[PDB]
Amino acid sequence: MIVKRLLGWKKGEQNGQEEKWCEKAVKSLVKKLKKTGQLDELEKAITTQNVNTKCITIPRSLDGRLQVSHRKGLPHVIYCRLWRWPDLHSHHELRAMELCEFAFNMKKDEVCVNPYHYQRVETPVL
Amino acid sequence: MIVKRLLGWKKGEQNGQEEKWCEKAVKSLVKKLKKTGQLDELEKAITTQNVNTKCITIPRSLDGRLQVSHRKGLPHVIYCRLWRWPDLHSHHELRAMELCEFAFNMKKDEVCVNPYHYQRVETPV
DNA sequence: AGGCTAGCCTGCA
DNA sequence: TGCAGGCTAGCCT
Ligand SMILES: [Cl-]
Ligand SMILES: [Zn+2]
Ligand SMILES: [Zn+2]
Repeated sequence: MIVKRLLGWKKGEQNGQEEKWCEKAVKSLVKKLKKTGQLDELEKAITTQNVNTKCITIPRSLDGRLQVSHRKGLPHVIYCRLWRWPDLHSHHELRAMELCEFAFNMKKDEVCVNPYHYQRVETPVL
Repeated sequence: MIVKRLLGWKKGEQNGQEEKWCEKAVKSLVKKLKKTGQLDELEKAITTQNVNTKCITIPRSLDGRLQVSHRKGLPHVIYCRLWRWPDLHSHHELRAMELCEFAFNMKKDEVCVNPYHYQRVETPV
């Protein structure tokens, strides 16, 4: 199972409750990418940590947030926190790489959630 | 508070969990009627049991059901059970009065939830 | 019949 | 003004 494999790459120490939510977050993404033929691309990006992977996109919602098991957040933040930066505070601490065509900031119809298409930045000064 | 007053007219015996759900049902209806200026009419129908009150309408959903908290049901059944018949089992046991212009069965854009616009009927079975 | 969530509304910083 | 969280109609199983 792809879900369990992807969960093995999860960052940080999680308690019982967070482990269950994290599993739901991965399941939710796996369902969306399976219908658009983007699942293999997610496995490649996560399991190899490769920046030279395609955009991994999901439809953008009106307010940009994604709800998973009663929790709401920005999906690129959710998946960057899960697989790269467990203490990631907000979207203000993420900047997309130059080659990311569907970065969150672009506000296109689709949003890229490939964590290796983002870089962590210090909280903006101004 | 109109919620506490309308809840005083609630029928049946309720435990702690049902009491909280019933309060949510009344709150949910009060919110909807406040925006359409029909709250005073609900107070009138519930406190006077007058069949000669206007239709108390809420927008009709695609499947007819209403969700209050995490429970789904037919809204005229919900509010008829709350204020008139606590052992009302289904919509099949209810029929709208002749003067009800927005009866559930009519399937109009708006649905009447005035309990005094409905009567109990023999179960079709 | 019942579960999940995007959109809607709302109060807070 | 953005940000956060409650509620539920529409959609799905
Ligand atoms: Cl792509
Ligand atoms: Zn990208
Ligand atoms: Zn009526």
